[PDB]
Amino acid sequence: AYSSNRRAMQMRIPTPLNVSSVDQRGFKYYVESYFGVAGLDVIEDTAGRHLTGL
Amino acid sequence: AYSSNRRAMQMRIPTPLNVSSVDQRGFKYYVESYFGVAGLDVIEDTAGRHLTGL
Amino acid sequence: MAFNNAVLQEVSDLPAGEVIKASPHNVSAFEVFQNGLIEGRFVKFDAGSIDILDASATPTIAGIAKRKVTGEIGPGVYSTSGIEIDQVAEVINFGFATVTVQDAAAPSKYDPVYAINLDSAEAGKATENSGATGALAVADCVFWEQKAANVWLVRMNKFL
Amino acid sequence: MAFNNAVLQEVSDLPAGEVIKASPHNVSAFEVFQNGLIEGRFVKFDAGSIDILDASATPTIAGIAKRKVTGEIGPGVYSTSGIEIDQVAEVINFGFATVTVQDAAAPSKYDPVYAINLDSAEAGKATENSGATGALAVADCVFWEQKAANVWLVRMNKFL
Repeated sequence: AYSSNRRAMQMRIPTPLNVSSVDQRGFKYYVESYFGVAGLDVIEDTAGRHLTGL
Repeated sequence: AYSSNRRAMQMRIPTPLNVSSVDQRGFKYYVESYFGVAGLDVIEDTAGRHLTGL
Repeated sequence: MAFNNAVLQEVSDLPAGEVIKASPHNVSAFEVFQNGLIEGRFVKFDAGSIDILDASATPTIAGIAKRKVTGEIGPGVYSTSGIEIDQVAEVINFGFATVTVQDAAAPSKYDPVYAINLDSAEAGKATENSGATGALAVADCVFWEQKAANVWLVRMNKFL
Repeated sequence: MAFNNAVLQEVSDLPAGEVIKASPHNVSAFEVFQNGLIEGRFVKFDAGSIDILDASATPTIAGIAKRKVTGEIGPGVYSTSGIEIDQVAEVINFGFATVTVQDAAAPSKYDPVYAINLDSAEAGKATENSGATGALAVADCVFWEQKAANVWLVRMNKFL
C-alpha cells in the first residue's frame, strides 16, 4: 500500500529511450540505445508498507 | 568431356558480387564484398566424363 | 546427389500404385494405417488398420496402396507425424491397378496374382510363381500387362 | 410415437437401403416383387420374383432392397395395390450399400456379411454372427462401416 501524492512518491524519467542511428561498417550494422532514468523517488519513507505472504 | 547445356549443369551464383558502401571512420575507409555461391550445380550425373592421368 | 538417371532409354510406363479410371475402379480411403506403408504394394487389414503385408496366418488383403501424385517426393511411403504426413491411406480395391512384382517373377495375362507375405522389403509385392516364399493367393485378381520395370497392371475382378 | 427424437445432438447418419454413388455401384430394377418388401434389407430372387427372405434353404440373394427416397413416408416397405404402390422393386446389387443390421449384432469392417434367412420381421437383416439362428452367408459381401443405429454400410464385391 503506497501513496501516489507527488509530495510522497514520484517517478523520474529524465531521458526517454533515445535510440541511435544505425552505424554500418562493411556489411555489419550496429545500433545502440540509451535512456537515463532515476528510480522511483520515494520522498518520505513512510508513504507505503508491505504485507509479506498474502 | 562434358555438356554445357543449362539442363545438364549450371553455375549457381545465388548472390552475385555486391560491394558494401564505403565506411569512413575518420580517414580510414573500409569495404567488404561478399558473394554467395552454390557453385557447380551438376544437374545430371552422366552429363560429363573424366580421363585421369593424361 | 544429382538427379538419378539423366537420360532414360524409354518412357517409363505407369508407376506402381496407380489406378486406371477408364475401367470401373474403386480407391477407398482408410484413415488409420501403418507408418511407412509402401505404395504400389498389396496392403492387409489388421486390427482395424491398413498395414503392410507381413508373415501372418491369412491376411485380409484390402487392396493396393494407391500412389499419391500430389504426395511427398521421396520413396513411395505413407507417413504419419511429419511434414509429409498422410492423413489417410488411399487403397485401390477395385479395377485395374499397378503393383510391384518380385524381380524374379515373370508373369503373364490372366495369371492368378500372388502377393508376398514376409517381414522384409518384398512385402506386398506381386508374383505369378506360387512356389515363391510367402506366396499368398490374392482372391480373384489376375495380372493384366507389364507396365513398368518390375511393375505390372493387375485386374481385381471383384473388390479387395 | 410422435416424431421420435425431437432434438438430436448430431445429424442422423445414413439410413438403410441407400447406395453411395461415389464408387462403382449398381441398383437394378426388378419388375415383379412381393408385397411387404422391406427397404434396406437383403432380398432374394425366387420363382422369377424378388421377395423377402423366408424359410428357404439356399436362396439366390439379389441384394439390398433400395430405399425409395421419394417413395412413401412410413415403413421402408415395397407395396403393391395401394396409393402407396411401387411399380418396380429397385434393388442395390453392386457396391457400397446400407443395410439394417440385427439389433444384437456388433460387426466391424471387412467382416463377412450374414443375412437372417428367417420368416419374421428380422428377415434379410445383416449380422456378423455366423452362430446366429437362421442366418446364411451372403458370399462376397463384407461390412464397411456403422452408419446409423443398427444400419451398416456393407460392400457387395461382385454383382450380387
